Amino acid sequence: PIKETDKEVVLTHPADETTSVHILKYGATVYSWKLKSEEQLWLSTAAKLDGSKPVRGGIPLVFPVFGKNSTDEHLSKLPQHGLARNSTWEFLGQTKENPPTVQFGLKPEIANPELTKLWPMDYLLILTVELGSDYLKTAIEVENTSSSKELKFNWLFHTYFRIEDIEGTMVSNLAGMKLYDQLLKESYVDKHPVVTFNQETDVIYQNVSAERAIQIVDKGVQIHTLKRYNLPDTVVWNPWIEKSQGMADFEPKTGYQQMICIEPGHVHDFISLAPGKKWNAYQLLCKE
Ligand SMILES: O=P(O)(O)OC[C@H]1O[C@@H](O)[C@H](O)[C@@H](O)[C@@H]1O
Repeated sequence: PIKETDKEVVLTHPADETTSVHILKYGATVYSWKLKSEEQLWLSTAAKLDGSKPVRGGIPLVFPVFGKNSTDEHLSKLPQHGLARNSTWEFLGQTKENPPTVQFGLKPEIANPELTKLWPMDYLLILTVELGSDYLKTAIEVENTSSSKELKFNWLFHTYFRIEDIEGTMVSNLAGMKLYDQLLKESYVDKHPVVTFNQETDVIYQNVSAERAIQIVDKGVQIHTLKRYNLPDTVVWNPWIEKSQGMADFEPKTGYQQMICIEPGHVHDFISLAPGKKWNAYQLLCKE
């Protein structure tokens, strides 16, 4: 079933109503995904769900710029990670009962007014969210609705996976890939056979295809699998102690121990869309 309220849309799977996903209209932000009652995503207990600022947790949507830009006249005006996660999207309706599937839309006319004035480019976004019995698929389509101007953008899903304990966690299938380390400010190949975590981590992997599933492992158990289409980059991030402490909307302060962000995106360069052209991609979360 699919239920709409003033602030959100909630999907429950017909075969098992304890499998569910909650999507805030603000940012079209998935903030909970339960699989047979078990929460899959990390959400700060102090996250704002009231539209006052981006949600600290779940799956914030990053568009049209990942990070902070300092090279483009207009993109450099936007705050870190763009304006999609700061704007209230329109609920376009349900498209299927089983698996429950819904769509959300964004265009400048309904987006964050302040930020739209800073980056007055035309676009149409449609997010499709499909709740399977054992997966969550979040798909995006971007259309350049301008008749004359090229549309230049990044897209990323800022996925906060819930885990039991970060220091026991490893991430597989990234061995041998090139990354840019945003902390050390250098690029290098990951020569570790798995990724482990004992400090702040903020890295951007390049060249991951639809064929490479990334797995999150704890106690020899594969607790999450991330698949994607058309998102060649993967950001891996954990704020660790100090940064967690400095984020007012991040609670509990030990909460970095129960999350890892593994964020599929197109962020290494900008996508350029000619007038009337479209681009699409998705992230697919599951368990193998
Ligand atoms: O705090 P935000 O804007 O949600 O971004 C989360 C993190 O995003 C990363 O891309 C940045 O490198 C970090 O510095 C930042 O803390």
